[PDB]
Amino acid sequence: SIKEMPFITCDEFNGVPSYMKSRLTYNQINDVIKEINKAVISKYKILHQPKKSMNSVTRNLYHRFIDEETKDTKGRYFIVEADIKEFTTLKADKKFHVLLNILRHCRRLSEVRGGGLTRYVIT
Repeated sequence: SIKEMPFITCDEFNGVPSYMKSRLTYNQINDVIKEINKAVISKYKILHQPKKSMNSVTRNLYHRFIDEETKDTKGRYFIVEADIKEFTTLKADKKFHVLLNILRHCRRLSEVRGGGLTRYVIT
């Protein structure tokens, strides 16, 4: 029952301010949403995995996921930049943070900081 980010619609996309849209095409934003969802699912499948079934690489990820929990993330779904790198071939560059800003505007994610870490909380 892992939480996924819904695709942006025609109406929604036409309604985000022009300067944000910039270079970014409509399929571009939705393609990125697919990849972010892939990372969310990958992370949370590991979290829900029986610990005795974990190999060394999975346990190391599991440990990092636990290190990144806070009281503000309890019962919520989030990823960080390392997850994008771990589970996707998405480049976390300038265009990517521009993309993230459209996602925040369309209320698909928000940010939980602290511990010097930016967490992207789904929804």
